[PDB]
Amino acid sequence: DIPQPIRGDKGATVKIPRNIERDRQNPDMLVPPETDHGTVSNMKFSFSDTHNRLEKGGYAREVTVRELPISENLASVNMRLKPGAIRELHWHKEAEWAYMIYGSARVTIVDEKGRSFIDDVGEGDLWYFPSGLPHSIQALEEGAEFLLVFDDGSFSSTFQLTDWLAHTPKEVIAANFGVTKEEISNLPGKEKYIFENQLPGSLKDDIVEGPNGEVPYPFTYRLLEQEPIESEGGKVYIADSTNFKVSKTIASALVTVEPGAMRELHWHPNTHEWQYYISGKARMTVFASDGHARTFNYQAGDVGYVPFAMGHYVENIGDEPLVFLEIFKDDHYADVSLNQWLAMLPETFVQAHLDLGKDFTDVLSKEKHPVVKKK
Amino acid sequence: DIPQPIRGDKGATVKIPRNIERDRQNPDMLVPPETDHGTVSNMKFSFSDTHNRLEKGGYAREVTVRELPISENLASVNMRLKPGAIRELHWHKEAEWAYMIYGSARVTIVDEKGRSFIDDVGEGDLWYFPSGLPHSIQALEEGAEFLLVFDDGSFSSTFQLTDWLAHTPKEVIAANFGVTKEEISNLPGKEKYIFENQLPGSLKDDIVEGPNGEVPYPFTYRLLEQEPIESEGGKVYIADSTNFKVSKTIASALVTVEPGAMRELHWHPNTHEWQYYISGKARMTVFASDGHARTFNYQAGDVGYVPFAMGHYVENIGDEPLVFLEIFKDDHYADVSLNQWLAMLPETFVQAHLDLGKDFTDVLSKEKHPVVKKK
Amino acid sequence: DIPQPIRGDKGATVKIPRNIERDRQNPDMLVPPETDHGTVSNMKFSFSDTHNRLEKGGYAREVTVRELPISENLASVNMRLKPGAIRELHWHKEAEWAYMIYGSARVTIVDEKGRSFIDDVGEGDLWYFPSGLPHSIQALEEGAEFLLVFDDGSFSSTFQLTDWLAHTPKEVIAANFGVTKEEISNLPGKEKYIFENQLPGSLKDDIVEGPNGEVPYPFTYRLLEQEPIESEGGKVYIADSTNFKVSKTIASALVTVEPGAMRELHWHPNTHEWQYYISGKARMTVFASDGHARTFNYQAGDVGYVPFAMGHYVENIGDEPLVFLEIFKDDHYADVSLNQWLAMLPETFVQAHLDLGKDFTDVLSKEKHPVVKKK
Amino acid sequence: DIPQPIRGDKGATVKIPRNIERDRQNPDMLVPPETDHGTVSNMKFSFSDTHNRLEKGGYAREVTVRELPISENLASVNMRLKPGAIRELHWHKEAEWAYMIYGSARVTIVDEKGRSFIDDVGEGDLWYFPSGLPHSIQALEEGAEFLLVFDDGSFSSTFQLTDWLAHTPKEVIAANFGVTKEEISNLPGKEKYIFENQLPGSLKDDIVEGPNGEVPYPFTYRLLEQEPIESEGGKVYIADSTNFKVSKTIASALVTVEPGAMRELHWHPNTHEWQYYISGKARMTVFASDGHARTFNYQAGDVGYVPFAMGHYVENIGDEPLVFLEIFKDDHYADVSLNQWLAMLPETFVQAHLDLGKDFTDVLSKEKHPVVKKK
Amino acid sequence: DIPQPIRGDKGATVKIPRNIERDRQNPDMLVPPETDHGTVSNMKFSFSDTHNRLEKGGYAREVTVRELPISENLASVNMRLKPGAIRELHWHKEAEWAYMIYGSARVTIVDEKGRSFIDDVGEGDLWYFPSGLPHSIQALEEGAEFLLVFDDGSFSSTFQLTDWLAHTPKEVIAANFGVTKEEISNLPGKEKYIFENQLPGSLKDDIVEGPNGEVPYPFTYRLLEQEPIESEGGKVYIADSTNFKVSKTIASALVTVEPGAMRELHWHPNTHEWQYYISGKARMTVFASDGHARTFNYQAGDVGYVPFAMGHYVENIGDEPLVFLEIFKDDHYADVSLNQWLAMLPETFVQAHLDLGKDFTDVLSKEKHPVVKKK
Ligand SMILES: [Cl-]
Ligand SMILES: [Cl-]
Ligand SMILES: [Cl-]
Ligand SMILES: [Cl-]
Ligand SMILES: [Cl-]
Ligand SMILES: [Mn+2]
Ligand SMILES: [Mn+2]
Ligand SMILES: [Mn+2]
Ligand SMILES: [Mn+2]
Ligand SMILES: [Mn+2]
Ligand SMILES: [Mn+2]
Ligand SMILES: [Mn+2]
Ligand SMILES: [Mn+2]
Ligand SMILES: [Mn+2]
Ligand SMILES: [Mn+2]
Repeated sequence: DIPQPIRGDKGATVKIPRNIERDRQNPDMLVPPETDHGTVSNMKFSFSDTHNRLEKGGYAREVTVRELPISENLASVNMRLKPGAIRELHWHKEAEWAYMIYGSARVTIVDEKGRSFIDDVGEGDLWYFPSGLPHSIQALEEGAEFLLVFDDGSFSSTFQLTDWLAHTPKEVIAANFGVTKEEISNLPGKEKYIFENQLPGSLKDDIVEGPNGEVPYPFTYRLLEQEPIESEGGKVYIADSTNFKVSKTIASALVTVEPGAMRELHWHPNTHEWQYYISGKARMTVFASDGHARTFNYQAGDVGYVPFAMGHYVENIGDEPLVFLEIFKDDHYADVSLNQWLAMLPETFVQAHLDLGKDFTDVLSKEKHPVVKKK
Repeated sequence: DIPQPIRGDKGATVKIPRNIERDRQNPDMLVPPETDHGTVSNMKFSFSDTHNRLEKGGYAREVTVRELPISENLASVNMRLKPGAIRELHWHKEAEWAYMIYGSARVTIVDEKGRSFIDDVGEGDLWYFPSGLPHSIQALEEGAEFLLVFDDGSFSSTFQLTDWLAHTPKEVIAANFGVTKEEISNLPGKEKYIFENQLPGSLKDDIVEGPNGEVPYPFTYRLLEQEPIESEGGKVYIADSTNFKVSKTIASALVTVEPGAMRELHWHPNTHEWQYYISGKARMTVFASDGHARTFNYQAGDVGYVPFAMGHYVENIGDEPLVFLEIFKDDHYADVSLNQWLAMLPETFVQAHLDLGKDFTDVLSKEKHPVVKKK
Repeated sequence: DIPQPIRGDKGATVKIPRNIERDRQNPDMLVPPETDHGTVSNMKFSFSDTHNRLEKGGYAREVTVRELPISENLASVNMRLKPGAIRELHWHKEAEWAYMIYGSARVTIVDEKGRSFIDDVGEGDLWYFPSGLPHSIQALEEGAEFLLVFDDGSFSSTFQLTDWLAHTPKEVIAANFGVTKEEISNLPGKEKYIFENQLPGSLKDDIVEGPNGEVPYPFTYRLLEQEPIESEGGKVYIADSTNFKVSKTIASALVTVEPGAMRELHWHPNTHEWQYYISGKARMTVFASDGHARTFNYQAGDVGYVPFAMGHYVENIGDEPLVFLEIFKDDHYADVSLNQWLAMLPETFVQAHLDLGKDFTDVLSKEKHPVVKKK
Repeated sequence: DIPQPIRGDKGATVKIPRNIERDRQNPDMLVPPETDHGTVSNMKFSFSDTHNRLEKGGYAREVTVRELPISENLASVNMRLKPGAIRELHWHKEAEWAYMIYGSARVTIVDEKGRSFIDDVGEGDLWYFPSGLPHSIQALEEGAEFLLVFDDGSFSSTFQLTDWLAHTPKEVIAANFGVTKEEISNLPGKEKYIFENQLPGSLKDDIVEGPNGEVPYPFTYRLLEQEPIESEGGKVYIADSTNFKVSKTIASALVTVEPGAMRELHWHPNTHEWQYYISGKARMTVFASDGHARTFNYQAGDVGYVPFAMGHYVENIGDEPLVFLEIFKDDHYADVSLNQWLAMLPETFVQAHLDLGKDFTDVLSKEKHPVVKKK
Repeated sequence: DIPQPIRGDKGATVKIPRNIERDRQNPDMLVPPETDHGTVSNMKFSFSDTHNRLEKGGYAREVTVRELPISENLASVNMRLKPGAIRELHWHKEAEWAYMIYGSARVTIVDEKGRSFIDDVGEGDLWYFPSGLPHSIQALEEGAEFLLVFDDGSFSSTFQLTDWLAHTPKEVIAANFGVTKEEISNLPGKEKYIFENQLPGSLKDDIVEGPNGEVPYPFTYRLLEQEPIESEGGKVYIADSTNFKVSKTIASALVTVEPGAMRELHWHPNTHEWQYYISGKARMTVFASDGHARTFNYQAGDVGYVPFAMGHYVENIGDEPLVFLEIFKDDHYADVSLNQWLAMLPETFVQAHLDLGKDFTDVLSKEKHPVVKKK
């Protein structure tokens, strides 16, 4: 049907030409809760509203501070590789965190002591590459599609192996390696970035031994192999520097919310939250203090954000599971639950605040249930 | 059908959950021209992706620098009023320009010499209110829906008459007017902002005479009553400070592009362009120098932007007329046409640049045709 | 009498209308030391020159970067609560440090693991609440008046429990707790902030047990129960992260200077100093390098500041004890004493600098005496 | 010989490896005047210390805010073209001012009304291109070497005709001009920037007539054909918006100072001065207030700067004429002469300031002599 | 001879007056590698292009962000002291690192616990003074010349002992020490900064004992007494916080490159590199990503810079050893070698990137050789 911005005796029909498909995606923005108030920055952006860079072997598109200006500290790329296709050997200033949504890939990294790590990553697995350490990605037989998160919102360029070489004098490259200019005459004249290639062999045949030893901590993590926090309406899997040891600047949670359930009312006492919606449909109200609150809708492909310590919840508003990531630029994950907070205070003190009685304080739980199901 | 980000042997199918409706709206973003290159800021945002403020009497939603960070100098509100409904008497730091898309409204303004101007505005008419001059809007019998543009991208609050009074000591208000506190006890305790009211009478019965004379220049302009620049594929109506005399800080063009036509390749030598798409479907490539270019799609409800002097065109990609506004924070409208530029140079000099011959330079026109039709 | 800005043959009588009471408070500003020189930022502001927010149950007033722009990293609130009155359950981005000047209060805090801490605080006691951890204050039978310091100078709003709830959809609150909308219909429609309430019972009856254990470190500290550094002219009590373990971002000293005594010539090698004058009258010269120095006067109710590493002293210029706080945004307190510095160098090297002899270097002490008494 | 940083009993021999050739170029920096004092920003940079971009047809090198950070508002390019060589048709945000040091060139410009201007420029002639108006340069039979000044210090890229076309979809270019894609298949795939070409014919055969009329004001100026201000030690030729009418944002003076002469003590009351040293050797002291002053040396190829209203002089310290440009981002040239200032005051008032008598005030001149010769 | 900016069929002779001596110093800037491309900030500045502050006892000159704006985090002073001459007792906000290029000096430092450290430093030795800790330098019988590096690029003033005292009221100084105003009447009226003095006695006779114990870590380091990393073409000596324990904010390497050798292709994965060229002649290309690269020349007296993670090499282009320092604002030194990186990957994966075969991958070394010699 044709939604209208009308809530009781407020609002009016739209009389100008309009985008009905977007209005249908944003029911809580066309018709917000009457409890929303005040100016709040935009906290929502879709990867579908970005330019897609197409290459022989896949694609990449990005959501940065140039698209979502509230997110100054975190930026993201949605990258797709065809079977065997390679994301060229490269490095950058930013640390990189990744979640494998579809397929599988082989990654390489070499550290500043010349120690190498090569591993395969499947659906639900993570990687984290510390700032400036060079790495590559190669999709295996299914291809691969993954979300990358960088710990600077201004992320724009990366340093590519073949770009460096194409911009270094040939006589210097030749001197660097002890070869003649003729022996390196076939070097590419420009970057590859993403390129097609044959499927690699078995992981065990790729492992490179060297004089400098094994890396002290792995750069990949099997998130979905861990035991989640399970509550009535869903599951939360947390990876931060306490369990995924190398992941110093990114803390993460994968949240699944069943139909009829919600990520409970909470905030993060440490830093801003950046969100990616893998599947399903949500709404979230962000409470910004001083009587300011604004509700946003999200679905698969959307990036969201919750500035440091703002109150929020994430409600599944669809008939399928809602699956999303909560990402923090910090060495740990932390939340304060509204329910648990109030449960741990004297009941008459809580009653004095809320103008409610024992029938309310009796429902509070001292145990944290990150995802709750509607009764 | 199901679009895919594939262009020849580049790109791949989407393997993750996705937003198919948005992908269908953005065909030149999911599959950009092969001529696009490099990092370019986002130049596109939809009013449908904003929170709608609903009141008794209408609604308002906004696109500001908090949504579209490239647009630091210009922000916009889409406001709707029901019949008789009033946008409360108010003022702000920003100058305000307006285009009436639907219906009609009565406006009031009083200047710094105490001179008043009251007028009715219909579809295709403009207003402009200089910074800090207080004004109101009241929809007539059809109601009204209009686009407001403010000459600061950070636009967020306005000063409302009843809010000022509600935050002034009652004894001061009473002293200001020579009345008792009892005589003003019924003042509202909070702002109205938008409120329902009876239809006003005839314009002529509202005109207020005073000791200070007539305003020197009218604050409204009948844009669509002017003679447009007519070219093969469409029409352009320009209002800037040379014709709409009070409009010192906003220059504007309403452009109509027939199906199969395009706003020609051009740039603006004076300042940034802010766009609103009233109806139809477009694509535009923004050329940013140094080999950077990015293509965007637009449709009804979208805001666009073209930073100062960047090369661009606007192509109708639908079967209905494309109608949009070009807005500039300047005292005049100016463009340089690629066609006219090259037509006014020696033909062999142009040939030396383009590696093309007389058969090309023969097609160039010394006359500017802002909108061209495909052959 | 009537002070005049005259120092020997410099200065002149004031010939315009003037503020004689303020001139009397600022004798070293109306008539500075002849050793002052150059442009130095303002380092002084009075709480009496701020707006006082009055509520049922007390008041609060603040000195922020909007009042004292040199203090970009630290801001402060002077808050007063009547007996039993409650500062509403709330949180904020900033860490909070506090000094109880008058009376006593009960505080609550619940951490990110759901562990609670409830304690009573009396005169001379501190609290510290880490960023984002929710807390409350309730005055006991004497009421309470305390100084709060926040580790951001831009401090302006806090997140209040009842404000969050008033801006969350009722259906979401009901879903969050497993109750009906009817059971929460009496929730307040706006924040309380400060509110009157009955005196609480004994502390031991308020302690809440829970499944998550005791907090690892207490959030309160009995500063005046510690052994001070005692020197001839006064006492210094230091609390930083080395003794008050949770106090990671605020280091503090309470200094008492007897009449005729002075906080010695020193600087802080770690960070800026923020000052609050609890009682008495002072002057301080701030030495800013490159021959710049400016003298300021302070008395009860004043905030002062000393930018990172600037040389200074604090002289009691009255007949009662001078009592003030030195606050640092750091994990430790550190000072370098001019006396001790020179005492620890070879005497002829010091003599070569100062153009003075053994009779001077003989007075230097290798032991640090933070507060010295005039002979 | 080997200069040393020694001035009387101050300074010492250099004991580390050093750059003797640069020390010889900077005698007043290795051994400054004893009257210099305090921290002053760098006001000097050489084009020889910049990367030279070499192309088929010439070269270009630049001094921007990235080289000389004091100069935030003005940047410069030294460009050289071989005979017939073309600086490709282009535009940019910045206004452009130029001085032809060597040879001659033909310029084209087309304005926003489609009016064209084509002219030849020889040694000592200027051009000025308003922001965003497209233009080209083509060297004639001698080739050409010129200094360009842009009215933004951040100047980095320009919009090139063939770059725009190479980044526009071929179907759009074809639609724009009413030609087929096949007819434009030979368009260059990348920019030309600077390219070789045959010498053009006579100027009169290039003039393009059109329907839109003559430009109202010429874009070139014959500076050295004007009557200079002639004083005892040299000559000054001024071009600003009062005589070179289009030159709205750049005011300029070409100064020649004979051996033994100096540009007198003066300042500019309007804005910052940017300098280019065409030939000879200079020193200048910049007086920055508050007892700060620093002396710099300049020679051919150097850029200098004098921030707004700072006191200065320019002394010829060589045996050939010193020739330099003074450039201002303003609509006029203005200076205050120290001599003329004091000459226009009562002599006893001047004597009271300087502690000198009639024998000094008797030498002052009420007439301004910008360049004075040593007696 | 007379160099010209000509590379094959690109470039042209210089036709304007020019700086031939600087052009001869910058052969790779007048004629860059054809592989250079795009806008890159200036990464080079000479101490010879700075004002030299001359005093009785020596000199000091500086390169700060005001000279080299890319270097926002690090600034440097070249200071020279005559025999016995003293750099006055002082402190500052910035941490200070030093390298003794010529001669020897005695340093003093007293920490925040009143512990003193006095030591002699010779050629090749370092010091590091933590922020705000007061210190002095006194040259011994050879005099001294050293490079100081400060961990803020805005470095401008320091706090001097005698300046502090000259700007403190005499009555306060007298009260601080328990002396009369008459006993301190001979204090200097202004700073000394650098001053002549008799040679000190033996180090052992200067050591000051005190009640507070020995400093836990020494403030000097004998860099050239350590075992260097020795490779075919040179030597690298590293001092960071892992070996020079107090040096928390500065990591450093002294690199020696024999004629015909080069510091290999590498980057730093942690932070920006600041360079000082002690002796010899170099070129370096900085690779900035996205196809941007620019080559710079350096010789004795030059400061260089390499922004975080940019690719680079340093080639000796002279007939003597090239000796330079690499400085980082970090707690450790780290590099990634291009050679070692590729050696630690599967050979066919490397071949797939570079379009080269086994004859290339066979030359790669798993061991890092920071300095390589040409074959
Ligand atoms: Cl990437
Ligand atoms: Cl409005
Ligand atoms: Cl508060
Ligand atoms: Cl150019
Ligand atoms: Cl120094
Ligand atoms: Mn990466
Ligand atoms: Mn969350
Ligand atoms: Mn308005
Ligand atoms: Mn346009
Ligand atoms: Mn608080
Ligand atoms: Mn202090
Ligand atoms: Mn140009
Ligand atoms: Mn001048
Ligand atoms: Mn120092
Ligand atoms: Mn390096």
